[PDB]
Amino acid sequence: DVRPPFTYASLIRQAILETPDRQLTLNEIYNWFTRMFAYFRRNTATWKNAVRHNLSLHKCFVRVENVKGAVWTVDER
Ligand code: NA
Repeated sequence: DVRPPFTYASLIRQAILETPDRQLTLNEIYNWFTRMFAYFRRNTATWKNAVRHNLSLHKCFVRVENVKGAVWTVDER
């Protein structure tokens, strides 16, 4: 009841599922976080690093080498 149950993974997942193409570059994911949250626009080193590790470590986030540039997707199972 102090904090919502959100994690970086669930927020990254909402950002990817909110787009019609269901894919986002790391930079687009960054801009989504800065649009959504006022604090993320202020200070940047710690949260951007957490976002990168969540994309990398979680198997449900898949990096696709799209010809226009690498994008991140969600692949449950
Ligand atoms: Na991953």
